[PDB]
Amino acid sequence: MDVFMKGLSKAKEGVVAAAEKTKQGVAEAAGKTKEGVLYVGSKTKEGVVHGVATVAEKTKEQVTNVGGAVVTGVTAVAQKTVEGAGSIAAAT
Amino acid sequence: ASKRALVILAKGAEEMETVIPVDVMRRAGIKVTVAGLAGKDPVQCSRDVVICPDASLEDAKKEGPYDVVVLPGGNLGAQNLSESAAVKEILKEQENRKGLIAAICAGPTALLAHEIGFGSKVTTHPLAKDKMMNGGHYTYSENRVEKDGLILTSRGPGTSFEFALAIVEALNGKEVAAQVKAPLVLK
Amino acid sequence: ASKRALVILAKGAEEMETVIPVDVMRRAGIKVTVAGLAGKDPVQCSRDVVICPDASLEDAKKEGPYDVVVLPGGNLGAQNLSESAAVKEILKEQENRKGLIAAICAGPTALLAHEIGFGSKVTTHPLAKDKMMNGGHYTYSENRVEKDGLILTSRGPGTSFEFALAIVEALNGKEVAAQVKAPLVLK
Amino acid sequence: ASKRALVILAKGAEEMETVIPVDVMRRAGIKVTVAGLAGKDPVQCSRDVVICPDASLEDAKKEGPYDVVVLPGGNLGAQNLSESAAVKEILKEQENRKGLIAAICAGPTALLAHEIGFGSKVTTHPLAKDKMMNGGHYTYSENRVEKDGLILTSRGPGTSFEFALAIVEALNGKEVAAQVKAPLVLK
Amino acid sequence: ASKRALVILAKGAEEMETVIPVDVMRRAGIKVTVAGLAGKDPVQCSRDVVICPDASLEDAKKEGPYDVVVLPGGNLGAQNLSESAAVKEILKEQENRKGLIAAICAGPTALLAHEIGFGSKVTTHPLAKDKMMNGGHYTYSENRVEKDGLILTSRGPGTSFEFALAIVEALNGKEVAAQVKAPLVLK
Amino acid sequence: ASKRALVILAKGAEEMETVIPVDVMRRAGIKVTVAGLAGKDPVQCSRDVVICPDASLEDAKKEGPYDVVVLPGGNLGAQNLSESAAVKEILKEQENRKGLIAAICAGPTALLAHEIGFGSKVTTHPLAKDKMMNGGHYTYSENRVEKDGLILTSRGPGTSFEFALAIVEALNGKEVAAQVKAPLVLK
Amino acid sequence: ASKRALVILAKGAEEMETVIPVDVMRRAGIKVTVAGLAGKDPVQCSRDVVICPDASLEDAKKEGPYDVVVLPGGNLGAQNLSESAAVKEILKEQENRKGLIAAICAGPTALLAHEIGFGSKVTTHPLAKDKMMNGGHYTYSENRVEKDGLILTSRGPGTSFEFALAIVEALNGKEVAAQVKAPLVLK
Repeated sequence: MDVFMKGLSKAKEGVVAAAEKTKQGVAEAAGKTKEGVLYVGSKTKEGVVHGVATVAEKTKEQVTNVGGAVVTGVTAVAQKTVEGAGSIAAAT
Repeated sequence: ASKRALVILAKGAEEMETVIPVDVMRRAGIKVTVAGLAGKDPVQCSRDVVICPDASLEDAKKEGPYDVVVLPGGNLGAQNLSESAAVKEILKEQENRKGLIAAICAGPTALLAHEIGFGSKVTTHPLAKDKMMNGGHYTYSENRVEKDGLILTSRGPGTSFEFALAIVEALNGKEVAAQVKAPLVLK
Repeated sequence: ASKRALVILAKGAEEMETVIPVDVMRRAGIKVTVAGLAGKDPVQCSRDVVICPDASLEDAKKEGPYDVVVLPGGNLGAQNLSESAAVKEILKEQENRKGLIAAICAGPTALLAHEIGFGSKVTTHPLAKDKMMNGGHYTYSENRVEKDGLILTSRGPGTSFEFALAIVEALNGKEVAAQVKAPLVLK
Repeated sequence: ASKRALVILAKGAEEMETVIPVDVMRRAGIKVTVAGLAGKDPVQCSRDVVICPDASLEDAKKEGPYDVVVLPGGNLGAQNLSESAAVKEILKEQENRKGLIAAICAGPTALLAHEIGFGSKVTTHPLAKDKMMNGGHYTYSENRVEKDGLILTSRGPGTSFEFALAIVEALNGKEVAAQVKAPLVLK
Repeated sequence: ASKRALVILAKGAEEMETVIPVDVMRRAGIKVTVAGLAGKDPVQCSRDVVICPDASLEDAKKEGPYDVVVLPGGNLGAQNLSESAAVKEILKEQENRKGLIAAICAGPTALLAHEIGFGSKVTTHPLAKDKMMNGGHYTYSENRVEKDGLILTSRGPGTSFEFALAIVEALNGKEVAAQVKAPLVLK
Repeated sequence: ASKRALVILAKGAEEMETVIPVDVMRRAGIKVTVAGLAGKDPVQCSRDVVICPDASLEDAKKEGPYDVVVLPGGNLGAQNLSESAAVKEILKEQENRKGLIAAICAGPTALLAHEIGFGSKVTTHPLAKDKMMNGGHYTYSENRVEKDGLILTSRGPGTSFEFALAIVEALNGKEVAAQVKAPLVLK
Repeated sequence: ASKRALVILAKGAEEMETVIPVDVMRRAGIKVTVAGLAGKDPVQCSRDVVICPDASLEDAKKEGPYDVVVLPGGNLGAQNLSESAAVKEILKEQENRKGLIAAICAGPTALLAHEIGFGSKVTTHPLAKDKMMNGGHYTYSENRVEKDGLILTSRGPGTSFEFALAIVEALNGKEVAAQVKAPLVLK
């Protein structure tokens, strides 16, 4: 309710909640090595000028369904920029 | 604190579409319950692989809720899911609590049977398109994996890994999925 | 008159590398026997999928010979195969009768343990190369599937379909393999 | 409601696989309609036995639904069933209404042709296994009679009585089947 | 030059005991004539299977002699054979020329009616024993198939294949019978 | 002749997860060597308890082999074990010679670091699950103590007694473990 | 301003009953001084764990008073505490200032030796009951932890965590104890 402590209690659980995220992060991107010092027929220098230019298929097709969900942040903001307009009856 | 998955295993289920997601999800640190639709009894799958559930769906339901409900395919498997009042209850409630529902191959047809996620973009096995599109309650997709909100669908045994990793990504994030993927030697 | 496959299922076996070949081979019209290494008891796999074998290896052996002997992987699974005198006997005799031996992931390491197919070009999981190449009794390959005579090897869960279809092709010919492949919705 | 059976009789049908089920089912108090695939005309069977159908399939269809649709075998008979759009429609609709479909010898191959009961455990004549398993749309069984849900299959002239009695049991229950069996002097 | 069989088809004949021998014998390369007792007209059998004879008995008789005369059973069928003077003539003449006579189920009762093969070991349907043994003109046998010289008898629909194969053996030898038997999928 | 245990003590080790197993094992008649990772110098533990090792790891290694290698936890302790080439060598060789490896709390993470016992069912401290499951090289367990072949794991200070007694049981048998347990006044 | 604890560490002390309370109390934010009864020298415990005290009891005493004085057990440890004039002085003065005294296992026997807290309800190790109850200067309790005013006692290695957490609760309150306890994974 207090202007931002609504999001300064909810953020505390992108800190309770989204904690278990980069915790994995650290927890899990530290052993590249393991199979590193090993050799796999999955990279032969067309899985670079190909095996790189096809991880577009899954990363490409996030934003059909995040058509809205990186734009529903272009939903909820400039209606505080109308708690700007009604406020410069007051502010100024 | 682990994410949790319920995999509903019916007689005639495609065993590859069952085992691949269970395995892959377990690799991701998901607590998976393989729940036997008609009890704790061993389940004969489409190609006679016999899988012992962790419990009955009855009992598994009591330990819920789950972050994802997974429907394997197989013609008979999917028919069995489609006929179950218990499954209907679980899917309705999962949709309600804004939980993920993932279905592969013929699996999505159970969504239709229980009036789940109407209006969603879906894929199915090519063979199952006809049945799924009966009534025009979905838009059809040719993508190997389709995710439209909390409805995640996929096409067949050959898309099982992609399906499973999409679930991992949904529950545990991109980085975890990538980690799990690495040693699978996928193409 | 059907071709026949023996799949040796040990505790700690990778369940994807077990189930995919069994299923795929059954789709090809192969009579598959899933034989429990230590008997008819249900087998706990690497990710806790519990599979009921069709019989004990003891009993399966008596109904042989088989057109292929299939070794799934999994670190513990492969260790268990590697330690079994029964497995040694079966592989020796299969090599002798000029029958196919197929091993995936860590599976090939059992070949090394039982001194099977020395001099062969082989692949394994990247992680298992070290173990396999101990003694220099093979030449190593990076191919997803490797076939050198009657020794057929593959790399991991992600190559399971390719491995299985290579076995189908070896037993039943290209046309059968293609038929079976089509509805799998592989990439 | 006596139970009702439709037997679809095509040119080149195996006459023993036609007559045995018709007779046995009639003994069970089933109302059987022998329907000529291409009309009311007398039908020359595989070994030149000439059978007069009770009516055309056209007319028989109008008097439906039937509790079972029976497909006799014979290579040419089965080919004829496989090529008929009318048969396709009848089987699709029977599968839909959750009615029994029973096929013997080469008969099951018509199921494949019309994309009926995919994923089902089936048997066929040994000679017809190859054709039936083309595409891996079934799991194959060596049992003399196989019943998986609403798909009932059998192997040949020599399994005809068992096939027929399995249909009786499915429609009319065990006790009726036993009654009918007794005076047949079976082994 | 083919061996030849006459099958006498009367109204009320058991259609399975008619069709099985005709079919099986034709598989053996026997030239079979299905002769309608009262002409070329279609014959309504015991369970309303309607079979078109190849010719009238009149005409068939003219093309004789035959290596075997076959009497199907059925209570009414056998009664009809029993009352026919033409049948009497044919059986008398066949017995005379030392040709084979084969009768199944109620069929043997026509032997009694026409005073054929008195003193022979015979079997019949259990139900027909009393009628057959009237006068003590035979010794009774419980064997599924009985052959005493040129008098071959059998018991019922369920012994039809064995009866037919015994005829094949008598006419064409064991090797031919075995060949014909193989694809019948008998137990 | 006594069984022998090596306990590897690194700076930042949890002192309770060090002392409890050493004490309990010594009560069981195991000869325990507390080996300082970076020499004979006193080791400051996680809560500033300072433990004097019996010797350097260098020297302890020379007196091997040991029936068990024990890895205490503590975040920094486990990090230190994870970074040691000497530890890698010891674990590789222990796994090789089919010796027991036991790790508690964060301790198991060193197994991951040195690619030890991949495919094993393991437990860890809840906090350390993420790190341990990085790559899906294990199956995770919620049991207080987990033993999968020669890989024995446990969860934290509060499971230390159970962990230690499981090692005793593994080395010395059930009866010895029970004897040692009795006076510990565990519930 | 933090609460403060003195842990008196004697030769022959049970190292688990020493380390567990020190560690647990430090987790609670208590300033713990591990004071060597016989000086600053490293102390050999009952199972040869060698612990370096933070200082001599001499020096620790100069920094007093403490909110709790903790007596670990071990039969020889407790004997050593029982024989020390310095310990007597410390306990007398602690009892006087109405400070907490906590003793575990054989530890309480030092209370008896120095005539501390007579009339108190106490527990000890079962083995130490005899010695403690010599003279009937206490009432005996079977509870795992006993607190009677400023005399807190406990039974053995197996009650060490409960003992330590009871001290935390006494000094720092319930909420702190709960915070500390949670990650200990107690039973």
